[PDB]
Amino acid sequence: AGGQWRLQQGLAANPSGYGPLTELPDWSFADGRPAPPMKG
Amino acid sequence: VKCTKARRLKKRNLRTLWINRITAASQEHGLKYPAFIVNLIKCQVELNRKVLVDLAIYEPKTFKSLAALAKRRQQEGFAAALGDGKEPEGIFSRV
Amino acid sequence: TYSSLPDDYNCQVDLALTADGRTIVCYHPSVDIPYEHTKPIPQPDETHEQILKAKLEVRKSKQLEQGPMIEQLSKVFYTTKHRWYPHGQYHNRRKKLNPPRDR
Amino acid sequence: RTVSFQAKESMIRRLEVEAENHYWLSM
Amino acid sequence: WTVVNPMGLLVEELKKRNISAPESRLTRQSGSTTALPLYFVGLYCDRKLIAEGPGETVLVAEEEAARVALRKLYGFTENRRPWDYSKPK
Amino acid sequence: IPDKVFQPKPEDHEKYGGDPQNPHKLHIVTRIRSTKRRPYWEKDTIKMLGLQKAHSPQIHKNIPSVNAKLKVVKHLIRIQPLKLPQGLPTEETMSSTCLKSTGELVVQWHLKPVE
Amino acid sequence: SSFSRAPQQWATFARMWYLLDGKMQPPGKLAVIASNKLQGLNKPVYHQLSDCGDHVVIINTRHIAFSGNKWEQKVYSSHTGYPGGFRQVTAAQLHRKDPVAIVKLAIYGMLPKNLHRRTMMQRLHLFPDEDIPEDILKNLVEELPQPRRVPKRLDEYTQEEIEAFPRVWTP
Amino acid sequence: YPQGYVPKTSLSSPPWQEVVLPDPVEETRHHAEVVKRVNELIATGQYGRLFAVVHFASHQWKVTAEDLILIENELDIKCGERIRLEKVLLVGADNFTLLGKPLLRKELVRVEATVIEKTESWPKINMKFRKRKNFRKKKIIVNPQTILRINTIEIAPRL
Amino acid sequence: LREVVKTVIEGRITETPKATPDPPNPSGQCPICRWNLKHKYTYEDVLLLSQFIRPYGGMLPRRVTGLCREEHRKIEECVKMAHRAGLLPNHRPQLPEGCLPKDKPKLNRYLTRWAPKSVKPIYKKGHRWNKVGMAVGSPLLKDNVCYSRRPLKMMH
Amino acid sequence: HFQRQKLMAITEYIPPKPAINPRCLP
Ligand code: FES
Repeated sequence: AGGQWRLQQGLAANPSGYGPLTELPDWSFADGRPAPPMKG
Repeated sequence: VKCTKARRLKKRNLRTLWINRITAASQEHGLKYPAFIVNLIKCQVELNRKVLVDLAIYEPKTFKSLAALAKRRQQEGFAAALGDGKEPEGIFSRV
Repeated sequence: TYSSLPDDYNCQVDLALTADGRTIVCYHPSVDIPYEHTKPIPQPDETHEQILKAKLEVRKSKQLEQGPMIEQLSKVFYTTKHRWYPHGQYHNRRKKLNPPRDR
Repeated sequence: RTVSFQAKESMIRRLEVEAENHYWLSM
Repeated sequence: WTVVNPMGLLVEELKKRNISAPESRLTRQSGSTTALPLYFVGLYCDRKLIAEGPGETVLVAEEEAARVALRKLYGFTENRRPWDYSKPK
Repeated sequence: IPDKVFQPKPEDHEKYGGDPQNPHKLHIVTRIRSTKRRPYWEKDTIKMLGLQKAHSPQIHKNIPSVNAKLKVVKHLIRIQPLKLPQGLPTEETMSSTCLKSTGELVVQWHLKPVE
Repeated sequence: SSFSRAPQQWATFARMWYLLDGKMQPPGKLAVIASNKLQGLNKPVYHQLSDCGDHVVIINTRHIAFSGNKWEQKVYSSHTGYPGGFRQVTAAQLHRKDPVAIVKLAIYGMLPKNLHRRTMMQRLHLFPDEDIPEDILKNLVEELPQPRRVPKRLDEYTQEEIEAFPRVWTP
Repeated sequence: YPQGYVPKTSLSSPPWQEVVLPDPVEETRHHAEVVKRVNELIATGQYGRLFAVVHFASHQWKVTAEDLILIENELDIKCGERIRLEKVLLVGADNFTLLGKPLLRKELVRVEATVIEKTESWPKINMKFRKRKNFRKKKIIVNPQTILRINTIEIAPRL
Repeated sequence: LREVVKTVIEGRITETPKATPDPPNPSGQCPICRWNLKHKYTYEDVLLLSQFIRPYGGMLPRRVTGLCREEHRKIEECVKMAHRAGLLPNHRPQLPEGCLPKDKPKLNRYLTRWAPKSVKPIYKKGHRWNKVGMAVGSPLLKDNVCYSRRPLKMMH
Repeated sequence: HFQRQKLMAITEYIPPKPAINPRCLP
């Protein structure tokens, strides 16, 4: 649901498309060391 | 085989249960299920249905605040429809 | 009156966008029931177990028969008589001895 | 079998999308 | 911790703090005459609700309400900050 | 079908926002339906075009041969004109490219919300 | 929050008693609402196996109103199970024989076709008139607004309303 | 009655009732006033237990102190090592909550958890339907698993 | 308006109350047109209907009212529905000399297109593909404004 | 087929609505 509205705003209809939620890393080390890039 | 078949339908059944509980909770606050989801999407809120059920059960005060946000966006959405688009975007409708 | 939902039942809802606008903040202090809108404790000066025993009174033929006993039990709990009937040994043994309990 | 309202709208959308395909294939 | 007579203990703490003993009131009730009754009893101090507890009977509800106040008195609220095992010091 | 269908009108240009001059170069085509229960010629064209997977982005030229092939499979595809607001990507920025649903291929991804 | 486990479970799983007025109210709309309340669908945590149904009390069923000519056109069919045991009765005749029968039948049909329906019917209380036992009132927790807003009659209209209403034409 | 006057009636007006939103200028003042109080609340640390919603993998996990989360895949991280989750959309306090749009700023919220165990999934039975199924057409699924323990949730008054 | 007084009998024509001044839409041929009420009245609007109805519930002649035929049919249907719904207690039929009504319980009904007397029961309801439909409402009021997403279900 | 029936409905012409009916015309 909401795909039409997301397209109206210029966002991907499916939240799983191009977006910070999917593209950005999902975690990092507690020490602060950056996590390795996701294989996907 | 029955267990293997049950794997696919089990996930679908769980999603149906989550939606039903949300609808019951939303109607208690006077908000229909489609309106709540659409308003949350318009608010750039990406909570999943399972978590939505969880917040209502254990965070009723937060859920009421969430209901107000959906209701407030709905009020702005109604105003935008009545405005016909000439009016600027609402304070809570800014993206 | 900025809040779009009544604040009188559950808690006061204060909705406020952050100055940067990246966050939505909800303040939800709880609201207590007004004193004038509550009832006092019963002024007149009995345990529920006694009431339950009284409800299932033994009046006729000393202890009543199983059927009437089930009917009396069914009436109290607004259930059907079928629920109260026992079950055979086969299923009774099948019942799990140590069911898991979490929270 | 009377046609449901939903079905009619879906067919119209497909025709409209195909019309856009025609235009972008016209240049 | 085993706490008997919570109502008396709650009053004992309140008098130490120079606070009036709460006046019990029935905030909410459901199925009073049924075999499954629910009673909500709130302890009102100076006409102000301090703690409310649920119970099947008024005595149980009052006892439960007192238990809630004792936790609040000692700062043992369910939403209280969790203890810290993080500290390396 | 008469050729007039593929002859655009000034109103059509405004509706689709396509300039009759400087026509778009590249087509964006995605398969949205199944080829099952379809005649062999339709199946062959889809395989030749490479649209085996549904909702799969494909870059193709707006040339008569491609245009003729696309017309055969028109009903099973969605055609969008590619747009390059920032121009063609460079070799260094080839790893920073990103195609939006609007049809714009940005050559630099700054990980900042458009808002 | 901060409540003991067992009291919290008791309160959450407790059953509520509701009162409904059927005077000049369509049973079908009431039945839909009644099914929601009876089955326990009015709770946010409703579950199929939690037995969370609630008690529903309906009064003034004698004065229900049926839209259109459903009074004379709606026929209820039942079979005794013996040869020639087919019985067809109009809605008006059924109401005359029993005012509460129509409401019960509609609710029963609307309810799910499962074993739990019979238990739900036990929790349902239907009163032909306003009379209710006092203990039920004590059990009653809340009353529900009538589903249908009742139109006013000419006599019911206020004198001030008549003055406000203009005369469209002059006889 | 003036020209083109329609008195309100059942069909003259819609069932819904029009409303008027508050003026923005005063409403913006209300926004700041709430924020100022909230910033003091965060600064004063007037909160106890907190709950945070974190999106990991393809799932959203509501988190609280002492919570245990199982991830059905390997993570490549040694057990007993604390790790920070970077995607948090919501955090809750005793009387206030913060909602991301769709995510909060990294400065505001920092969440750390530790890996407890690396494990696999108990066997799962897969059997496709076919005529003459036979008993030997069986496959087992033992996909990997990992265990995480929530350690700390940190917030600051950085509004 | 002529009234007869009573052998010698004499009849006097009396002045009639006038419509409210300044109709919302002057130049309208019919009063409904004059008042912009074409698609905004229903049988529940007894106040408007009562103006065109005799004291005992009889329909007034169209010529006297002056409204167009389309509204006449709509108003007549609306009035009939109100009578069948018992919404006109002061316009009930006249008792000739001393007659009294059925003196039996009266069933509450509304939205009744036809008289309950002349509608026979539907014994065979029908299956999914043979289900019988029961008309609700009046076709004459199709043009009335609807505030629902889809047109109302005339046939139940 | 169901789809064929949809086409028949589409062929139905959409007429505009006149402002005022002839009887209620000025
Ligand atoms: S509204 Fe003008 S003639 Fe009927």
